[PDB]
Amino acid sequence: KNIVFIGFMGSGKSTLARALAKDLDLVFLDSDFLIEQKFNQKVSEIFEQKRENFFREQEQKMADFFSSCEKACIATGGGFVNVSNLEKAGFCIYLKADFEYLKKRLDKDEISKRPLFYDEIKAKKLYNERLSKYEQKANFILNIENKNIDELLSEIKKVIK
Amino acid sequence: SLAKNIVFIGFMGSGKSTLARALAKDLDLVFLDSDFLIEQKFNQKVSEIFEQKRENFFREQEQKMADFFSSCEKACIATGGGFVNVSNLEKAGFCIYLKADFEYLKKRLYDEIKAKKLYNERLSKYEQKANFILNIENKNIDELLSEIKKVIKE
Repeated sequence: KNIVFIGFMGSGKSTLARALAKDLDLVFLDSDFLIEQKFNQKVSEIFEQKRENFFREQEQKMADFFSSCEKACIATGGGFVNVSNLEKAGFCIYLKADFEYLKKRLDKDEISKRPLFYDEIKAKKLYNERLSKYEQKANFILNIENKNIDELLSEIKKVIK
Repeated sequence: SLAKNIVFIGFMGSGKSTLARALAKDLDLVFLDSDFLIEQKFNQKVSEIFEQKRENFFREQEQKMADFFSSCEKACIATGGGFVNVSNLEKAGFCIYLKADFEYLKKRLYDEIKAKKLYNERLSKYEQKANFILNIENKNIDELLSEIKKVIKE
């Protein structure tokens, strides 16, 4: 029984999962951080060297891991939604916002994943391809626009009861 | 019963994080580090958590980590020096004690008098909770990995 946060870059998944973990006194896991720790390399470096498929295989390894662990609050990378058995990882919360809202911000934990000023054209295309997956795999969809962390935690806590 | 994980225990400086990480990469397993997980949850370094919240709070957090490790599988886990103080450590997995003399560890990484006293007090715990005692002195990473893989039959 874990709480899993999914969504695109800029959606504040790590920040929110960490706050909920501290608030509920649960373990905070971040798939990207666990991959970085395992290889002693930043996500950007892993992608730059081993390429796409290798990273996705490692995300699937984390998804398998999340499918059997318990009592965790888990943050996942933008492309994690593509793993094969995401529903087994726990109650999935999709942190949702429009592309224009997400593109103007970044979370501190995302600095190591890609360039600060990523290609917007390519990112929008990727965003549009992933919406259906985020929507379909979510157990709860939470629009995050113009909401502070306290507001988000309150909504989630309410949904959890 | 034991969770199907490998858990490295021992004093600070015994190379638990390094060896757990190398074994995880070698066997393509998940690498967990109790100190790093506690640091991530609080967005603070272990030293800061100890300074502000004090020892008991930190040990409580190590206990939550031990409980979590007992629930998961196929992980290679590094633990802090004081993690042996948790209850039900055996449930976290197959425990490997990275053993070395205090005088050997001190040449790797404050108050040596107090440190040796703490080292002496923990030895019996490391030894009693170990499923496998691995003497790390004078061994490089490849040698330690080979020795562990023979033990777990990889």
